[PDB]
Amino acid sequence: ATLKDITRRLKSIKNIQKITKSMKMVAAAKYARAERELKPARVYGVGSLALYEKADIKTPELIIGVSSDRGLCGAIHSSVAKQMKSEAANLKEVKIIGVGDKIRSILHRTHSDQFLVTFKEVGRRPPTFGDASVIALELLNSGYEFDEGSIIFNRFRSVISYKTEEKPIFSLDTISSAESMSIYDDIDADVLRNYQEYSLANIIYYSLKESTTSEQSARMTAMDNASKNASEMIDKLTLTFNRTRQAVITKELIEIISGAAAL
Amino acid sequence: LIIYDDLSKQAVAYRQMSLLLRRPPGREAYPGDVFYLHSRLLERAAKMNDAFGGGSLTALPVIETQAGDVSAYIPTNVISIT
Repeated sequence: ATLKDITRRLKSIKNIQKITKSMKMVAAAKYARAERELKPARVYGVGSLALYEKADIKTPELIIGVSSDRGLCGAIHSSVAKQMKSEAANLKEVKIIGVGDKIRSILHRTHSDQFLVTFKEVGRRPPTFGDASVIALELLNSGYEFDEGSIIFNRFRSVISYKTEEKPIFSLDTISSAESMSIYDDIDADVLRNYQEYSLANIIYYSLKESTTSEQSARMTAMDNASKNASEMIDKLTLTFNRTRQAVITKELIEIISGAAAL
Repeated sequence: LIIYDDLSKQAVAYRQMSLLLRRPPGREAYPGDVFYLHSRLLERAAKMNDAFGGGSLTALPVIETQAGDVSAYIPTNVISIT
């Protein structure tokens, strides 16, 4: 421990304490907006799936990861990547789509050749149905007529709690017509080709609206922890400095007096 | 090849003697020539030419540091010699 070293770490933790403090505030505004924009978007998602739950849909014989770009949000990108790699080995042909750069980097090296499309700038600007539609367009423009898929995302619960959730997407138009669909009448083969396409854009948007609410909340959290872990570390080293300042003055003085009291 | 295990303990011994000889202390209560103490010794370990015998004396002195501080006064004082 030295006066040069001590103050260097005090100079830099008073940085982190503040840098982290504003990153809590930045995320705190983005949470409060994402919490309001989720309130309707939930009802929207509720009404979107209210058909696949009321009438059972199976498949006789596509993985979508939803997170963001900006990290430091605790364990948002890492919780969905765990449940993606869980199904990457458990299954059958598996083709992956990752929304948010932090899926192209966290679970890439392992499944580098199993990529279909990648999406950036997620979590910078609050998501829209317009963003979900670009996700819907690119999926249907690719020559991958998928049998069945599942979308994995972070569902919001509260300021601190969230859970990684799967939702199966029966978006194969060949799978749209099952024995449970025989209950329904007055349908076209190519009117489901319209409905299935749109109900896909809904659930993508819903998962995206849940994610950016669950993401900014735990970044607000992680940074409120980190800024007040630095607040504690400042208050700890500062009085460690005083110890070492007073002791250096005292010790430099004994060193003189000892030399004066020998002549 | 001579090993001094260790020279820091010799310093404590030298500090004892010098202070007991009523000779004033310097930095860290060690006498003012605490550098001269080891430098004198460690210079004698050397490599002689063929004209003087061809022989040699190697030195591996040992220093104990507290809490990993090599930048400390006595450690650097010996580093500055070897």
